[PDB]
Amino acid sequence: QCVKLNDGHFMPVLGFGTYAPPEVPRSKALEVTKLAIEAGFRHIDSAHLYNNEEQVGLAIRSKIADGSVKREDIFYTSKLWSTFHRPELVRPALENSLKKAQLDYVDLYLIHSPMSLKPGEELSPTDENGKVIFDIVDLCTTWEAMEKCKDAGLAKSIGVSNFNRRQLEMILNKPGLKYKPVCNQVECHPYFNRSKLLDFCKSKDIVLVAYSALGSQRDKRWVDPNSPVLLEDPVLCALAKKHKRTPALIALRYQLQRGVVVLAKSYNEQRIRQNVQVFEFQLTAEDMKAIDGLDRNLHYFNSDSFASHPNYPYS
Ligand SMILES: NC(=O)c1ccc[n+]([C@@H]2O[C@H](COP(=O)([O-])OP(=O)(O)OC[C@H]3O[C@@H](n4cnc5c(N)ncnc54)[C@H](OP(=O)(O)O)[C@@H]3O)[C@@H](O)[C@H]2O)c1
Repeated sequence: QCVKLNDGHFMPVLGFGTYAPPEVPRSKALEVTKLAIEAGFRHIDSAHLYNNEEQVGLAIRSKIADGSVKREDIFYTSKLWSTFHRPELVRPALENSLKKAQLDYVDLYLIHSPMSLKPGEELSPTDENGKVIFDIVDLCTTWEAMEKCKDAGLAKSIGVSNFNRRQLEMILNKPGLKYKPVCNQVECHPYFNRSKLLDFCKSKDIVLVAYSALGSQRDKRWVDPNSPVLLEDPVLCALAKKHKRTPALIALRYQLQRGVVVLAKSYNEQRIRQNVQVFEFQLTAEDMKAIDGLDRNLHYFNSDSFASHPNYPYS
């Protein structure tokens, strides 16, 4: 149950989300990534930002060792963090990811974000007044360094995340482009369905990958607590009753039937195993139109530090 990418590799259409807030002990990511594999997730999504690549890497290593899977059965994504956009920092960033995970290669490596930040050992570099220090980088050059990581076999596929159409076009129109981004991983759910972006992405044979597909984790520090709760949506709850499923499964299935590859995070065994049931049922053309009408341009993520960034994608 894969999609063929534009470089000929295959990505599983259902992916496991590994991010958990810092208050959750790091042992949890190891433990739940094993459960995710046990349930049948094969695509696993992490990043340098998440401070869990060692644990996720270990879960994978463990499931290979006990004979459940082979390395080739797992699709593992990491991401280049915005402090490492300068071309000379790209390969070392990857190699560090790979060393932490104890993998020889990632299946996919992404530019996490078009919003470049000051290089250093901060994830969040801030100045004397506590303001985030942006950097200015020509992402066409970051991308060239991404291309070299593919050629070096360190990343089987390369793509982007949190890019808008104009940012995508910059890469696509780049002179002497060797590799198109296979995908653009973006916030995508019935309250922000990204239909226009999706259609553009389809027209360039770029896969849209949905994150916060279940309405985000509603982390107080980035998400307005007054924002509507996606899984409480009446239309989604009603379709959950119709189909004898859950509103999560409605949200995930939605994405699969519109040709979006969809991530789902859960650190609960029960919901991890529930989420693979997305494959067991089908929404009707009308159910899909019902969900289409829920769009409200609601992005769960906010930092008005990041709205001022010249590369802020929602411009
Ligand atoms: N590229 C990017 O910038 C970016 C940004 C954000 C996220 N991501 C990736 O996308 C993944 C998913 O996004 P997300 O972290 O925003 O979370 P999400 O997939 O939208 O899930 C949000 C919440 O839904 C709950 N949930 C999961 N399955 C459920 C079910 N069957 N029924 C009811 N509730 C359920 C989970 O809680 P429990 O854990 O309690 O089950 C989870 O905290 C991330 O972990 C990360 O890998 C990427």
